[PDB]
Amino acid sequence: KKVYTTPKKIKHKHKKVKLAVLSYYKVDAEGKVTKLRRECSNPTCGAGVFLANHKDRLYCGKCHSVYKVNA
Amino acid sequence: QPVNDFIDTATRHVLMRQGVLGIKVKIMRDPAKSRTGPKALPDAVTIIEPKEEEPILAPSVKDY
RNA sequence: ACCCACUCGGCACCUUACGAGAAAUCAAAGUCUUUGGGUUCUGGGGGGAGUAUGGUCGCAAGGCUGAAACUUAAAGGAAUUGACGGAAGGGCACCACCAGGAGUGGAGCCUGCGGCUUAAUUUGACUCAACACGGGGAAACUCACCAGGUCCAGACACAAUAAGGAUUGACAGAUUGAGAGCUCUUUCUUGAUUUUGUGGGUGGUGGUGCAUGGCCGUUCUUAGUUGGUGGAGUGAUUUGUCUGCUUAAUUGCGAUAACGAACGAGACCUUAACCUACUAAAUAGUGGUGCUAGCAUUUGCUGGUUAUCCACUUCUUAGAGGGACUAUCGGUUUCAAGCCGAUGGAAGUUUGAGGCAAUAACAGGUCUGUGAUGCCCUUAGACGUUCUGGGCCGCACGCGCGCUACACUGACGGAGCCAGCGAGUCUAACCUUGGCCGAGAGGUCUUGGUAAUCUUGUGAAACUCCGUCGUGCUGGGGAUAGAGCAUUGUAAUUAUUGCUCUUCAACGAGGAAUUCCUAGUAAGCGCAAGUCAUCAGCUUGCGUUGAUUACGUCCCUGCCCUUUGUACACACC
Ligand SMILES: [Mg+2]
Ligand SMILES: [Mg+2]
Ligand SMILES: [Mg+2]
Ligand SMILES: [Mg+2]
Ligand SMILES: [Mg+2]
Ligand SMILES: [Mg+2]
Ligand SMILES: [Mg+2]
Ligand SMILES: [Mg+2]
Ligand SMILES: [Mg+2]
Ligand SMILES: [Mg+2]
Ligand SMILES: [Mg+2]
Ligand SMILES: [Mg+2]
Ligand SMILES: [Mg+2]
Ligand SMILES: [Mg+2]
Ligand SMILES: [Mg+2]
Ligand SMILES: [Mg+2]
Ligand SMILES: [Mg+2]
Ligand SMILES: [Mg+2]
Ligand SMILES: [Mg+2]
Ligand SMILES: [Mg+2]
Ligand SMILES: [Mg+2]
Ligand SMILES: [Mg+2]
Ligand SMILES: [Mg+2]
Ligand SMILES: [Mg+2]
Ligand SMILES: [Mg+2]
Ligand SMILES: [Mg+2]
Ligand SMILES: [Mg+2]
Ligand SMILES: [Mg+2]
Ligand SMILES: [Zn+2]
Repeated sequence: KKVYTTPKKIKHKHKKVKLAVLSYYKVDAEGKVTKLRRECSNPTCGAGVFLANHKDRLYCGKCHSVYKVNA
Repeated sequence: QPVNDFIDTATRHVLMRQGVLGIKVKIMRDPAKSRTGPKALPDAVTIIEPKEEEPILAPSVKDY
């Protein structure tokens, strides 16, 4: 054959970030709990799933991709 | 033609540690018992063997 | 001198085999385990070696005598069967010549093989037995090559990570060829399905056909293999199987220590041919009439009518059979097997053509047909696979198959108008008539057909006819090239194909050379089929037109078979 040349440049993939998850919420004066991060407005998602906040961008992730409801 | 008629034939790749050998097996089913086919090689020729006779015996004649 | 009987002593030829022997053979190589007439000499595995040494001889070169160390399993003899021959003698054949046909070889051009060129120009294959071969006509697929981009489809088991989250996925952005979350920005989403390591699996058109199966090509257009009882030989083994004759033929006849069989050739099987005899049919068709056209009219002719009824099976179709057995006759030959001509027959070259095809062989090709396969290799920065694009087509030349021509037995323009084997659309876009529109290509509205029912009668081509050309590269020729129009197709630039106008090459019958073939064949001609979305200068079968020359031989050539030699038997690589 010829085995191996390469301009170098070897790549990875990703990590599934890491991060300890969902404090995001806020239960205050006993034991009243509100919700910080609003939740998706499509049936497929059982209002247990919420909208990340970029700039402009608020989108649904239970939607693997689909649909942006912004605010 | 006889071929098509009187010989079963197989092959089998018997596969093994070392390699495979073909098995190849040929049978002649007796054209005697051919049931519905041609009941012997086309090759055959049987005569029928006559009959000894005590012939002559000048005319005479029977009547019923 | 001869002739002859017989006789001693010579050189020998022969027939035999009482007898010998390992056998070839030997009348001595006989009278030898049933071992003894007399006598001389030599040898005791193969090397080392007739070497060294000593003695001797001879001018000399050399002679005579003549060891050992070490080494080593054979070396050796006769004969058997193979293999092999740059030994001889017979054959066979259009893959070989003869007599001739039609060519390629000369040109343009279509393919393939080389070489060169490229990032890549993927690869197998090299005499017949590699080079239109891999069913190999590659735009993406294919795809093997090259530039790049994704994805696990990493069984399974054990280990660790881990419900505080092992893992998945992504909208927009950047990024990229890409509306690939490949990555990165951002931060939700998922929830024991993976993921990280090992052990072990897994794919692979990676290597190995020189590890294999299977298949396949060649040897072979050949005629060969073999066992019974009997003859020979201690056995290997032979004889049968063979001078000749004949045959496509170990076909026979015949010869004969053999007889009498078998596998293979044959027989057989398929397909072309022959039926006024058989059984049949609106998916075949012929006759008669009805229904009706047009001509002539005395009657006649020539058409329309997928069922208005009658009848039949010469055409067609295919089930069942009949027919040829070189019959007849005359020739000629071991009057044998055969062969020759003639009558006759549908047919008398194995009737024509194929299908099938014994033993044994080749390091023949085929791990690129396979989820046939051993071993090697690789296995996530993949030789797995997939998506993007180029490449297999690259252009100084070499080679092989072809296509088209070189024109007047013609090219063109009308016109006559004649086949066969094939093939076609259900979970769908096949073959397609007819009706339009378009010069062409095609476009379009319909329709029949799962097909002996419809395209189709495949009104094909060669060709037959009345002209237009006028021998001049000319109205032969159609290379190359520009311009447009269409058509398959997600996609046509490197131009898939098609059509139109213009352009108008070489080539004037081809050196040395080499193929193919004996009758419905050669060669001319087109069509169907494969491949197929699109693309035949390809091939497989089809029919149409349809010839001059053999019905010989062995000169070449290839290959058999017999004798022979042999020190090869992994068999002349
Ligand atoms: Mg003897
Ligand atoms: Mg020495
Ligand atoms: Mg010999
Ligand atoms: Mg002859
Ligand atoms: Mg000649
Ligand atoms: Mg010639
Ligand atoms: Mg090779
Ligand atoms: Mg590609
Ligand atoms: Mg693993
Ligand atoms: Mg494979
Ligand atoms: Mg081989
Ligand atoms: Mg093989
Ligand atoms: Mg021939
Ligand atoms: Mg004996
Ligand atoms: Mg013999
Ligand atoms: Mg008939
Ligand atoms: Mg006659
Ligand atoms: Mg080889
Ligand atoms: Mg194979
Ligand atoms: Mg491993
Ligand atoms: Mg190629
Ligand atoms: Mg060829
Ligand atoms: Mg004409
Ligand atoms: Mg127009
Ligand atoms: Mg001209
Ligand atoms: Mg022309
Ligand atoms: Mg075709
Ligand atoms: Mg081809
Ligand atoms: Zn949602």
